[PDB]
Amino acid sequence: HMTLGEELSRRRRLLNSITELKGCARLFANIIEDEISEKLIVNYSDESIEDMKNHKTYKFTKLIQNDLFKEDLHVYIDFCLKRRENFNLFSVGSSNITFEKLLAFFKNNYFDKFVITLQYVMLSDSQDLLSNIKLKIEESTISLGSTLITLDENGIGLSKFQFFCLQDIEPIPIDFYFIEIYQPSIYPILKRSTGLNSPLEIVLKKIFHDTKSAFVFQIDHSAEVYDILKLSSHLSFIRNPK
Repeated sequence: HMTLGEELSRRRRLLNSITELKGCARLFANIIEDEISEKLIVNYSDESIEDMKNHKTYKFTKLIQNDLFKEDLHVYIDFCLKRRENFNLFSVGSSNITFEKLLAFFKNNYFDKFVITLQYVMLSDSQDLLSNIKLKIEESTISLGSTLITLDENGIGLSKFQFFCLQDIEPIPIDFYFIEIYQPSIYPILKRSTGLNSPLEIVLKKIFHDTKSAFVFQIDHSAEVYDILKLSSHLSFIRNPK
């Protein structure tokens, strides 16, 4: 001990931890400039969007050009896994966009590094999508009483991935929640939950509290594009856990 690259990594890790503590949710504007409107003027220099038809200036963590996981999101996914911190990824779109790609992404990039559990429910304001659903809110985590598999084998999509590290004496696994929100109907419940009543609000509130958040927003030629942009501004305030 120790090499420069080892000394440098110690360095970045510490930078990164300091950075996270006082940080917020990561926002990824997935752009379809091909189908996007002149009502929305984009900027890559500031990583920003304007809504000429609303006067707003939406700032994002990063803006993407036009398979997402291999190309753009892999950095965030690998980041969280290496730091062994529970995290999530919301796919908010107006129409249905990913999941099959996400599985393939995992199946071929972390297979030799982790054993990966999957549970996958549909949750309405509830069907087990893997049946050949119970749900308990625990301090540690949301646990679904859904049927569980290994990868090797008005609602929202909720998939839980548990990552069990191969070369490790760390019993506790890493939780990754992938959430699909395609019905615009669900946008006001997402807004509400950030700041009892609703199984959806109860679950989302729990996710925002005890896991690290990131959202990818689809910018289609959709009717509810402005409502997605506006939503991203509410969620921008989602602070990371501690």
